[PDB]
Amino acid sequence: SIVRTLHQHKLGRA
Amino acid sequence: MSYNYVVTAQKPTAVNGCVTGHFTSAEDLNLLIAKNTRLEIYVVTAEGLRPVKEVGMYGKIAVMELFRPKGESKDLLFILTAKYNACILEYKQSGESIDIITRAHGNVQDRIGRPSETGIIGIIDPECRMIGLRLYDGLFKVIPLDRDNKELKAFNIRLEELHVIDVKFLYGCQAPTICFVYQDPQGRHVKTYEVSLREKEFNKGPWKQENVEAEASMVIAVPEPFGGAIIIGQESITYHNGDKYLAIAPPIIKQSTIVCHNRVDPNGSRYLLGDMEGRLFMLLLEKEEQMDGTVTLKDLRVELLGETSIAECLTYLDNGVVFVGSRLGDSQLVKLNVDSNEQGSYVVAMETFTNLGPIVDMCVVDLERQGQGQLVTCSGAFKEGSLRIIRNGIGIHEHASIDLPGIKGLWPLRSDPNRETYDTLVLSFVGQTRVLMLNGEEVEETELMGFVDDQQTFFCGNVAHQQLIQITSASVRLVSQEPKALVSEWKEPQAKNISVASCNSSQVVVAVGRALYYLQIHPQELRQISHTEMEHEVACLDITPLGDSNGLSPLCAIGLWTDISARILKLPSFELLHKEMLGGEIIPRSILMTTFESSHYLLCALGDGALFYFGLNIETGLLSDRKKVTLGTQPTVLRTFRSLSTTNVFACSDRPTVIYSSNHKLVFSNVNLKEVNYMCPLNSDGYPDSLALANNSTLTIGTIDEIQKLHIRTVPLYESPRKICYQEVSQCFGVLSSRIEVQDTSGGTTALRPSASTQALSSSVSSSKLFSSGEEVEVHNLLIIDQHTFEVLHAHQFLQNEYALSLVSCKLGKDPNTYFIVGTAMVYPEEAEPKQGRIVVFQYSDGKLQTVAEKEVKGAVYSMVEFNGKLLASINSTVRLYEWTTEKDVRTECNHYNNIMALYLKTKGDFILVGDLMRSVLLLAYKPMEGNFEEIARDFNPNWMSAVEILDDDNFLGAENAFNLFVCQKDSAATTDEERQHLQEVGLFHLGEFVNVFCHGSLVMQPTQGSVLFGTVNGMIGLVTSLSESWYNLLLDMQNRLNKVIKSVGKIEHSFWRSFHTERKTEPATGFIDGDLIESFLDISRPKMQEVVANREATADDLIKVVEELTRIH
Repeated sequence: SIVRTLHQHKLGRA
Repeated sequence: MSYNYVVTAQKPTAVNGCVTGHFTSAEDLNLLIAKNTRLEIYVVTAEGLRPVKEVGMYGKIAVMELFRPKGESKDLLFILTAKYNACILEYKQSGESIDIITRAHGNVQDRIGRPSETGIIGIIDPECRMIGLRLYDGLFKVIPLDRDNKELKAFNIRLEELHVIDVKFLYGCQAPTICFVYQDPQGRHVKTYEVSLREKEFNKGPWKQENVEAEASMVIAVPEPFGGAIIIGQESITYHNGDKYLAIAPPIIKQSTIVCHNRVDPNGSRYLLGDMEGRLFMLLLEKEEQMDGTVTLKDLRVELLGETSIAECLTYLDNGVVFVGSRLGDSQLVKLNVDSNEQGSYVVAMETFTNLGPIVDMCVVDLERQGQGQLVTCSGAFKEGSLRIIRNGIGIHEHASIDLPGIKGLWPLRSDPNRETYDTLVLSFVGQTRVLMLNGEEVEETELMGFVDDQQTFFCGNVAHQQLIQITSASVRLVSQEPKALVSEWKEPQAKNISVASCNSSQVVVAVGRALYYLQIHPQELRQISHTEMEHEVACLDITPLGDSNGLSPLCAIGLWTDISARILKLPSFELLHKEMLGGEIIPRSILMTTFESSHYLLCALGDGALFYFGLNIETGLLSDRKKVTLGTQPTVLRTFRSLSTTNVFACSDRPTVIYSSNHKLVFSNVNLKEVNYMCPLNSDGYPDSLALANNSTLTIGTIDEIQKLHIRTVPLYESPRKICYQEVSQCFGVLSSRIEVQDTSGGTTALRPSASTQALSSSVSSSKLFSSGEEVEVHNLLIIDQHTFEVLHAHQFLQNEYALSLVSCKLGKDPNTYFIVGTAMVYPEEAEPKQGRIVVFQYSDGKLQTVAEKEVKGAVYSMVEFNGKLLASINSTVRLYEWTTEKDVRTECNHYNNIMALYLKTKGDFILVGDLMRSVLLLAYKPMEGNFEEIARDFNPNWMSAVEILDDDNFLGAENAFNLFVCQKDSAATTDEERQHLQEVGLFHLGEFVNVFCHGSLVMQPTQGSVLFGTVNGMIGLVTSLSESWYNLLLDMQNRLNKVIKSVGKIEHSFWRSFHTERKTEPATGFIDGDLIESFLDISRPKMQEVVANREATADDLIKVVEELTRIH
């Protein structure tokens, strides 16, 4: 799930 | 050849770090809050926090620790930026002005280095021999803390263990000793090394390496009494020391990750523990007495204290008070109680601090119908999630408003000595005085006793002794409260009249041309005292109760007429103390000294629109600091008001403002009104606690808004908001949200709390039947938020495992309805890439959401924009352009597919567009006739994109995962197969913020071109505009000049700050203006201003025109 990893960035995460 | 300009609109509000100690002085307890590029210094008080000092740094604060080197009275501040700027900082008060000085600095960045996972760790050893730095894998860096080393030289010490999770220096240790958990194959461990600085070696530590939990991630070093290391991991907590080992695993702390700790009592008996759910724990060290041995550790324990906002930072203070630094939500100040309340909560909120959080998306609307932009963000996440409505300026609420022309002044007036409410506010017409007999409902034109309807009032305050005072043009008159008859009067021995009033509640301290008297209205008469004469004609006056006076007032402010001056006397007195030449040729119009809260100033409004302000003092009598600031284009008129506890100044002019103050530095905020000529505070009958307002040719009364430059609304959601669109015809917002649910006993999913999508007024679920062939899950929804009430009118749920990624609101082709549309994806934890997903076409004509069209796709619809009445959209590296049949369906047009993950789309209204991930960017046109996509140009850099925007036809703006901005342009030269095929990065600049959304609009509207707003992970709002070559160059020039002038905290070079920086490369900034820097030109001293005008003309007064003009872009 790149989708996840992706969104996490938007929240400023790993 | 690209010219751009970035300013901050709203500072970063997310809290990144926070430390407590003795930095201001030793008798003093401070709290330093790190935001990003900003540092906040408070003093802990019985009530909360004393704001003392806020500065900026030229870098992102990445380590922030306080320490005490040998023989130092107070603490020093260690700071390390993400670009590897290290400095030691000191707090120095000298004067009444504060300065944050650099004891030492240097850049500690290495050429050999791969920035480890878990980023930078900065630790300091307990004896202050050294600072330990973990910047890259396989190395440990060391900056020795001997009183030399002002340049901060360092050595590295090859670290055998190349994957460290966390490290601390151990207490109660003979040599500097580290303690750290690391991962290899075989699992995770703890190891210890001593650090010898004579040797630059890593020597065997004091105790053998043990294994710790697979998820161990936090290392706390316990102070000398116990002196060991606690190790926090999922499921498990454990103390280690020499040959001691202790281990609790309470099943309460398994639900959610512990992410932050803090020490409560200095000996290490009790700690705080911050959880990803927002739950606060107390970790308790059961200490146990021998008689002789040393005090030991008996047992470990955890108490669930309650719930805070999701803590990133945490710090205990004085006496049960804990500061909660949040990145995902509002920061707070909370109280810890020994006894729980109802629900078992030991925690109680005291204060809450606005965090515009991660701003995941946003848009601009004209909510209040006026041409002022309003910004509404998707903010926060999980339980902290929210909308925030953001407004420029101060607002006032309009009640009944009498269309009453030519008015000339007003004062807070009644008609009784009773009810603190008032029924008639006698003002002053064109040359005249009139009456408003008002029951607080409708007005009346019955004129009054002695207040001759053919003369004029200058001051009219609540004078005791049963009288309604009326210092008039002719000369002070008297009309009694009860008797209402003309009591006593004044008249000038010659044939002359009062020209300038000034009073409080028992005085008539006026001026006749150049003469200055003082006539006391005691029990209904007149009683003179002192008298002088001015060298010039008197323009304006100030006196009011200042110190401990009531009746007779102490000092004296005077604005004169030919020499253009403001002077400080006494009153009585009038003696000369300080004459300030204001220069130029416009006379002063109003003069004011005022109680802020604690400190005093002088303010003078010239008739041009400008205002000056100085460093006064209500007890001695002597001026100081100088500053100039323009408001209106008309003569400005001043007045004080108290709204909350505090007292500000309302300035009346064509651009009505309010004078404020942060710490005690001066702030100037707009008021959202047309024009305002006169004004006074109130407390009335038909219109209670309020403000009267005399305008152009109307009158008005209403209450008043917060304070700040920005107004902020806040609509809590208790779940993650992810995208937002406004639909005007529906007069509501569409908002994409996500909520978490856990595993059920029956394998199902439920929800930890009521969310906006569960508590929605009407609701609905997905009846699609396509995809059909201790555990966390995201349920995703599309919310329908009302435009005025911001209630959740409707909530549509999506299929299980369907994530909503994109959202638009538009008309399509010939259909005259507005659909909202959503682009989704089927996410399974296992699957690396979404194989399925859909675009869904909704209609909210009213009341409910109808599914109007559904369209299966073959990947994650990462984004979509409306085109030319078509539907442009990307799907897992593919850019399609759907058409909308008169038969209600989306049929495919063409699709571009040369790109790796197309995340972002924008449209040059017409037929051009951007898009392309990991690559960087790409330009693409739609050829009408061909019915086709033509790939026009491409930028060939490895920018991992986060946001994208078309500034114009030939300018494309983009934000990238490394806090840099850049601008691309298509080449303007021959050989259109090659050079017209590549696009040159014509602009480069390092922001220091992560950008999630750009979108065109502005907050100002009631020298620069265009307005692009942007929101950031830190809750910072920014703005980009365009410039001409000459402005750019004027500004470029002024920036270097300024760098030389402006002292920098730590002494970091502004050019180094703003440089483009990735892993691959480092460049000076190009085509970009740091508007924040340009703006800070107004803060520097008159000497330092001149320093940089030297060399059409060249003048400072001239430059502050240009900068004042730039400030109002946002």
